[PDB]
Amino acid sequence: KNIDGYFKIYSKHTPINLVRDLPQGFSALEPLVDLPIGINITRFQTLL
Amino acid sequence: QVQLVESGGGLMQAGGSLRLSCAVSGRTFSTAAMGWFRQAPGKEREFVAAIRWSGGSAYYADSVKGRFTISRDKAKNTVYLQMNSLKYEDTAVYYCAGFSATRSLLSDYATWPYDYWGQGTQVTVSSKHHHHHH
Amino acid sequence: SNNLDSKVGGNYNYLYRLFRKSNLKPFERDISTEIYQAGSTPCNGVEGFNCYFPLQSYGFQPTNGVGYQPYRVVVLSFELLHAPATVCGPKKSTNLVKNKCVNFNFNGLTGTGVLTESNKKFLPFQQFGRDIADTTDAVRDPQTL
Ligand SMILES: *[C@@H]1O[C@H](CO)[C@@H](O)[C@H](O)[C@H]1NC(C)=O
Repeated sequence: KNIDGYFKIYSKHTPINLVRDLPQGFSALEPLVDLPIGINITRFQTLL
Repeated sequence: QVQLVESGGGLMQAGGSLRLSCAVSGRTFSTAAMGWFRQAPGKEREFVAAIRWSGGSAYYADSVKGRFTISRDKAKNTVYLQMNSLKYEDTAVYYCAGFSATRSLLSDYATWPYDYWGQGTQVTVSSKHHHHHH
Repeated sequence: SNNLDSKVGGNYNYLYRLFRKSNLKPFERDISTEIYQAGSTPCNGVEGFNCYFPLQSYGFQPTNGVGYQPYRVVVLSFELLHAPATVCGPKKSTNLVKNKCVNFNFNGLTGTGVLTESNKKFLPFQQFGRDIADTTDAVRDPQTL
């Protein structure tokens, strides 16, 4: 999320046993990074 | 340390064409403007044309509108005056100007005192009217 | 800054925006040079009637009125993020005392209390806890984690 030009990144790694879709359940994402960029973002893409 | 140097002046018959050039060294006139002025011998300096450096919009004195064209090449840091449909009365010393002032309104460059000028280049228009009567 | 930003004949290097389609948002920066459409006729980047350049120069001469003389301005904004405070004052730090009523200051967070070894489990990012009363109930020492 990008708020007031601060790019906040939260994440969580979990073990799973499923090939179909998102596991049902509940888990919280702890913050990892806060970048003071001030960069306007409206689009993104993934890299594999 | 900036310099305006004109070239392209000369003798032409009425109805013909001349292109003046003014080469700028030392600086750019980014958001501001360049101009052309002329002075006929014993006559007061006259505004001819102005161009905004960034956008290339032009402003012309009524006496030249539709006959003269002002253009500029940013890469060569040169302004040009294309003098079409030359008339006896266009005879004058022509000098390029720089304005360090960015004015919001292009028309202000008709009256604004310039901070930079080149040497001048003489334009002489020949006629078949024989104006100089003794 | 009359001594620096003004010169004989007028310094026009300093500009201001004279027209805009709307007011700026706080700490918004507009550097666009788009021709301002004052009227109903599209300008298409061409100046003329109701088509004006949005910027204009300042007339800074040494002889100008103090009102019209150049002034250099610095605006300091102070920011407290979801992050440690890294900009601190020159105020010297002191030794830490436990199990006593003390006047404590952690990174400007002031209070009075008894500081004790906690059994709380702060996350690597968590700086200070709070009570139901929105009062500080536990801290992380800035010098010792
Ligand atoms: C500075 O703080 C760090 C906390 O990671 C600590 O390990 C280190 O001993 C401190 N050094 C001094 C000079 O106080």
